Amino acid sequence: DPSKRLRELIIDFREPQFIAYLSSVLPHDAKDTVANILKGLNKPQRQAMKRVLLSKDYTLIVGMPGTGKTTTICALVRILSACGFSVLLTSYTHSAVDNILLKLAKFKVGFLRLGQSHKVHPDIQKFTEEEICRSRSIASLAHLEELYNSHPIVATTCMGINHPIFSRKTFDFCIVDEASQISQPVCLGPLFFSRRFVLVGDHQQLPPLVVNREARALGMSESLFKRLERNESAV
Amino acid sequence: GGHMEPLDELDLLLLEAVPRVELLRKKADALFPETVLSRGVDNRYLVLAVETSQNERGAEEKRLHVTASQDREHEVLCILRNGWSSVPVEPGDIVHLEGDCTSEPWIIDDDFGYFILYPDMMISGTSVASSIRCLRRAVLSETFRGSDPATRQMLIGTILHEVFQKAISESFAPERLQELALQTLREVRHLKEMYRLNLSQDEILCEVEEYLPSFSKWAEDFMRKGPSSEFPQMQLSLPSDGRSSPCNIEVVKSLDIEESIWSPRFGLKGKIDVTVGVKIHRDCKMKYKVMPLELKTGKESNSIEHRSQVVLYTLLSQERREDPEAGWLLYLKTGQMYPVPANHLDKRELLKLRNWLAASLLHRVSRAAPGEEARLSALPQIIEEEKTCKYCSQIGNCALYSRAVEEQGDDASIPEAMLSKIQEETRHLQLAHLKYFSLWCLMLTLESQSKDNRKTHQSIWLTPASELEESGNCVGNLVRTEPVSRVCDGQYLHNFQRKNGPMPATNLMAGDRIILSGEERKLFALSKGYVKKMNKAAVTCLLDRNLSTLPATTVFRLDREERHGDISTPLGNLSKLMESTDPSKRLRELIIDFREPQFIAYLSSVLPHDAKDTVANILKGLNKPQRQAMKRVLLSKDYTLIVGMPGTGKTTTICALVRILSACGFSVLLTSYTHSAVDNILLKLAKFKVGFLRLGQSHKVHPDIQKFTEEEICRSRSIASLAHLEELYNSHPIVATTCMGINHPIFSRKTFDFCIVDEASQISQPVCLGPLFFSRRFVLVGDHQQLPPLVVNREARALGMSESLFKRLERNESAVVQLTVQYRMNRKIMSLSNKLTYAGKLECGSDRVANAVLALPNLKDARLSLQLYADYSDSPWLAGVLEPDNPVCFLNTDKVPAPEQVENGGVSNVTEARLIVFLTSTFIKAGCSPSDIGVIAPYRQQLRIISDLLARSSVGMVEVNTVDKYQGRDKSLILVSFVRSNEDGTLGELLKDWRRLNVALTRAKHKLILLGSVSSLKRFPPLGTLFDHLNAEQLILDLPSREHESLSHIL
DNA sequence: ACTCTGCCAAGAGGA
Ligand SMILES: Nc1ncnc2c1ncn2[C@@H]1O[C@H](COP(=O)(O)OP(=O)(O)O)[C@@H](O)[C@H]1O
Ligand SMILES: Nc1ncnc2c1ncn2[C@@H]1O[C@H](COP(=O)(O)OP(=O)(O)O)[C@@H](O)[C@H]1O
Ligand code: SF4
Ligand SMILES: [Ca+2]
Ligand SMILES: [Ca+2]
Repeated sequence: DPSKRLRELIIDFREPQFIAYLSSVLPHDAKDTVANILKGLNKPQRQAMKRVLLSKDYTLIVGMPGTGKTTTICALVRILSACGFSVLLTSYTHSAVDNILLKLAKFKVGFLRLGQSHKVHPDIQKFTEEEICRSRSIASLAHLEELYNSHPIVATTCMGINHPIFSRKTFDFCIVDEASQISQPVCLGPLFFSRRFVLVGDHQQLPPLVVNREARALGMSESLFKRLERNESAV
Repeated sequence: GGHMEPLDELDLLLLEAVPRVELLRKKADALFPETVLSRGVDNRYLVLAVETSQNERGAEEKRLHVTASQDREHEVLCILRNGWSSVPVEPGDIVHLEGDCTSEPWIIDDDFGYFILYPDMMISGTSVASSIRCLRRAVLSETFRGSDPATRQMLIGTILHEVFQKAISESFAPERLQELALQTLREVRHLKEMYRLNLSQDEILCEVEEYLPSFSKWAEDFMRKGPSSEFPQMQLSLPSDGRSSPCNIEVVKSLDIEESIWSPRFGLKGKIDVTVGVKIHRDCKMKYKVMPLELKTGKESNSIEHRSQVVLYTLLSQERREDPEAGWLLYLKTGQMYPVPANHLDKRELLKLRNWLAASLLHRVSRAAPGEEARLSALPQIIEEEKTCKYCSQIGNCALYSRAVEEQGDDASIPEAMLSKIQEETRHLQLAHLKYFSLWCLMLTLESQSKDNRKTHQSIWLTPASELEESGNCVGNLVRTEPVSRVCDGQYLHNFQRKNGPMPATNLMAGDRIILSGEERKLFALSKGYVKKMNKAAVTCLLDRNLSTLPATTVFRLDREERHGDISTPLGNLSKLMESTDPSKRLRELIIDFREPQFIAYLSSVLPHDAKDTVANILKGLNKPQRQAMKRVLLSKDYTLIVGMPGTGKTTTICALVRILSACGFSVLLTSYTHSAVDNILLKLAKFKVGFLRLGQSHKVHPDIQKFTEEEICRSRSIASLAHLEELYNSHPIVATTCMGINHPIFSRKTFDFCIVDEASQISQPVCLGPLFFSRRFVLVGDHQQLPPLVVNREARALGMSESLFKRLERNESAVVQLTVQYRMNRKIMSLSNKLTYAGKLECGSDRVANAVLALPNLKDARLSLQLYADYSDSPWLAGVLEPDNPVCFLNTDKVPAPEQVENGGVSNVTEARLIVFLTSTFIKAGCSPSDIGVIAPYRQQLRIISDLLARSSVGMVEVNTVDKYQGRDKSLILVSFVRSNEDGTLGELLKDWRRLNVALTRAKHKLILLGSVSSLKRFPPLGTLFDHLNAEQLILDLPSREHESLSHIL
């Protein structure tokens, strides 16, 4: 069923659904915390949070240059976390994902970072599986599990989808930063592990790089963000 | 009976008397005890005779002789015709007639009347409905109740039922429905099932949402306000007119939600989803009927099963209101609503089918002749229909039961394709496995079917609350005026005052399972629940239903839910043990085939390096046997048996093991049978700042452990999302629950490195199995010299049912570690059980423990105060009793006439009672805190006597209890009234038990006083042996005659 | 021949 649903949304362009706003959209006890986050945001930013909360499928956030992509994703992650959702946070590059995490660290939001620690920002390294294992002498299956379950927010790159965690966990949401720069079948990867998803991108900026002329002629630089953009109601 | 050899035998063996009536009255009693036979609406008739014959027309008919008096005054001839002739009724059965006989050759046939076999067995309508396609499936469903597992479709269904039920009170406006869906999806009860099933929260919300427009279409058609011709036209022909002319159906309102009904008229029970007020419009005219509505999610089938359920609901309704004559089936998927008329033919066939189910559920034990060995009875035959069996969720148990228990003696008869299917299903099992499963099913059934687990609800629906108020278990003349507050739906707090002379004179403690009825017969079995507070003015209960629909005018009655002998958990455990998975195979091999548990030799690398120091610090605190127990566990590949002899610090030892395992990074499932045992370990672990999660209902849990429960954390932290619930379940490697709590969703998703079972030697063996399915290795803590699991049935006990799992595994000596250092008893008290029971193995943990004596600061003064009553100056017995340097003392009552009183199968001794009450006063006056004193007696009846006399002497606060209620506990001073004292020599079986005595002799820290008749008691092997040891050190002191000055003021 | 603690429960669909 998860693959069928993705084929229908991505291949057959089935219209993504959204409900009308109601008091009960967010768990009652989260409402105030979310309000305080929203107040900090500008109107388009708030409108992006709203669209995500109302979605049944996906949301496309167009981050035009200088609009504070990392601020906006950080804020969304805070809202989702306050709501008690689990979140899979991804991008193609290490430093993009790490940029969001630096902000989230400042807000004392917990997350686990997967990946080899030498590829990771120095101030994010202490949050990695690798460093926590070394630092805490993890040497038992139950302690390893404990680490994997310790944060609803799990952060990795798009290519990191072979981690054992993805054989065992699914997420309420996946967020993909830089979705308009990522090769469409690479962008698919995290999407198998979440119910709903959010792509952040800008098709007026650089597309995935495709070196072969014939492949480019066939459509290979159409990012997943771009493909989904005909569904205006998600944008 | 007798086997004849000459012709004289044949002549004299000819019988005929009337004593066959008693043979059946006893038989009826064995399964429906204390059933008062009567005439009228709730008639009860005992069957005396049954004969099949040919009718005036050449066809089969059954005739019965019945009576509605315990007296042999009436014999009524009842005749059962057509289909009714095949009712499997036997002489000795309790029956009820729908239509009590007014005429004297009473006929029940295809056209008129119902015959109800065992009216007091209330069978759920859904079981009856499911028995249509297969009787055997229905019986298997009723017995192995957790073999139809929770599905995704079933969760959807549950949620949608709740949304519809919230909506029909409020509104079906789309925005309100969406609201209700959003809120319902976050309820923990639903989140738990999503977790169980590993589903995504929003996926389930989406599925629920797809249905909402159908909810609105339905309400649009049936609940719109408008012209009566605008409601949907149907044909709905009821016995009430003369009809057969289409009419318009309007649903006015819901009158009720989730209405549960017990029917002692039909032997039925059920839950009506929604009770509706309906207007039936026809030719400008209107009729209003109150009708049952059944909600169904999934396929719109209008099936025989579905329709039959509704028909049964219209029967159930007659117990509350007038016959609705029909009900409604609503398929929520499409909003389609189908009328279900309840014809005589349908009710007839359905109640015939209910009789067969009642019969098959009741006749579980076969007996070759009366007094030969018990066997399990065959289930109803495996059926011919391939299609039915293929889709059947009970196939595992069906094949299992076929192969283990009923396996053909001469004739198979089973369909060949089904026959080889049995083979496929059961081929993984060995002979010993089949035998074990079969033996434990029989013993469990015997124990389940025992007379104490058999009492009926008759007393509630027949005798007024007036009669049982002078008994200890019922209260009547109750009322409510206050608003009904709610904790979470399924819990509703109700306040009940007396509005009359305040009647709390009843035996009913808080946390007691109770059944609320109205005193009006038409308001029987309104709600189950427990009692929270028990004031002298009022009584407050948490009940599953909101009873504000009822007028303030109604008068209520409280009645206790008695032990019906539920065995579904242990049966479930046995079934699970027979499954073809590696974890089950490994348990069969260890438990059934006694495969030797393995252990490695110790090495540096046994524990993770970084844990070694932390573990060392824990070990240093322990004594040598304790350390040795930790070591055995760490070296095991299978299990470990820790023998916790009395006073050896069971809870200290388990706490320490849990710390070691936790430091090592293992996950641990911590269990016992009782709440307070598990809670006792947790109190220690809390002090060591070790984290754990506690499962279970928070009101059953120790006050200082409540904050650690799932329930409190959910409330306290507003958990309202699947991910937050998961987070709570994963937050601690240590999970703590009772043995019966194995149905928690966590066990569908998690496994543990280790399971620890406290009190394993007190737990029924198939109950002890339950947690063991969820861990790789296990640890049982117990002592087979202490009390075994209680088994009330003699035959089951004879078959081996009190062998605990701890005991069974003990032949594997290499797994056994004995805790022998004890911190309870002084050298003299310990010495006693060391001689009687523990073969010298117990040691005092210190000089302080060894040399401790009863602290009596005010002895001189208390001693002097006695002189007012009699001359105790130079009294052999009294000085001996009071002397702290005399820790063990036996008071022989032979010279004081101190006989027993026997009433109702229990035993008392007034004289013994007066003696301990005196002794207890003297000790309190001497400076012993009342909380440091425990009174034990073997017989439950004696305790009542002791309790009363202590109340009378202003000294009620000393604990008075049986041996069983002192398990694992101690007191400074223990006084034992060994009640038995008689001339004629009637011995119980109770005092024959070595373990019972052992537990009595080991509850005392400092002083132990024993009282009874040496000449009566010495006839019991444990006491005889006790007397040999007490004598060898002159510890038996003879009381004088009751006339003597030192006793006369007491006696 | 007398000793008693645990489970929420009838149905949530499947055809
Ligand atoms: N809602 C907002 N209100 C005020 N300032 C904002 C908002 N969103 C973004 N900004 C500003 O715009 C910049 C966004 O860039 P970004 O890459 O998100 O963060 P930074 O560059 O601070 O790491 C920030 O420096 C911040 O000052
Ligand atoms: N290894 C040990 N060293 C010293 N004292 C012990 C040891 N094990 C048990 N004890 C003592 O014996 C008693 C054991 O009883 P237990 O039920 O385990 O704990 P408590 O009664 O303190 O709750 C404790 O009071 C404790 O003082
Ligand atoms: S398998 Fe066939 S026979 Fe066995 S119970 Fe299920 S339906 Fe009845
Ligand atoms: Ca229903
Ligand atoms: Ca149902």
